[PDB]
Amino acid sequence: GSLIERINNKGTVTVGTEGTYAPFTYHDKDGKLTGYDVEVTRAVAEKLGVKVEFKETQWDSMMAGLKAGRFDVVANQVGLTSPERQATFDKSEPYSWSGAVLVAHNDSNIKSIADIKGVKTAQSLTSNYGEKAKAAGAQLVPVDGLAQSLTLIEQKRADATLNDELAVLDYLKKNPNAGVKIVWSAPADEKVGSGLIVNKGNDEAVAKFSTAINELKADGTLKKLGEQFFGKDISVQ
Repeated sequence: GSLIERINNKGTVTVGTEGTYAPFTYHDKDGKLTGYDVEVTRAVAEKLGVKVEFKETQWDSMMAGLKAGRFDVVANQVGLTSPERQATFDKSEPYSWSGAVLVAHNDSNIKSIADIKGVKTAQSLTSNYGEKAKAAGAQLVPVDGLAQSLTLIEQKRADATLNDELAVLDYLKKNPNAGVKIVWSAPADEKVGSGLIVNKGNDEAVAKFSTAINELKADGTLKKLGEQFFGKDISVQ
């Protein structure tokens, strides 16, 4: 039947997801499809009493796939920030929130984006966080990426780096040796929220997904899933 009918009649919902992007949607070492985004969707499905089937495809196919009706829903860290994409898709209540954070040495007293004006700040010169550092008046120290940026902070050849909350938390959880720490996080209004994406004209279906999401937010489940994949609740804006 239609999506809302299948949701209401304990039917089957199809979800597009990449399966090649840890810790969001990936194959664990036994082969199981898991990750933050897959596990949220499994718990949402369980709230609505619906069965879920994941359809694994790469990003560019995922979206055309959704629009073309190859699945009902897409789950893949999609914030849908572009006004142009908002005219073609609807997004549920977000089940996770990410934004810029500031990382410095364990010995550091930096606190804000103001504290790095003129400071040595490790970034890739052509990355979106490079532009942010340079805009904030930082002295850029060139690296290729996150691991190299923290190596430099460890060696004291840079004092700070700007990057994404969830990339950083994922790195610090796998590398607890770090010796570095988040000293600032963008406030709520600077954060981007990821949600289940569906085609236009499914308002009743989205409301249900949102409602299930909020249910999972309040009964503790999203907090359990954030702690498992990131060491933190990532469900709060």
